[PDB]
Amino acid sequence: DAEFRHHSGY
Amino acid sequence: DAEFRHHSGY
Ligand SMILES: [Zn+2]
Ligand SMILES: [Zn+2]
Repeated sequence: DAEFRHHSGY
Repeated sequence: DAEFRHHSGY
C-alpha cells in the first residue's frame, strides 16, 4: 500500500 | 510513519 492507504482519516 | 516504516525487509 501507499502513504494514503496506511494513513486513514475522515 | 513512512513507506520504509510501514513496510519491512530489504
Ligand atoms: Zn506503503
Ligand atoms: Zn506513512
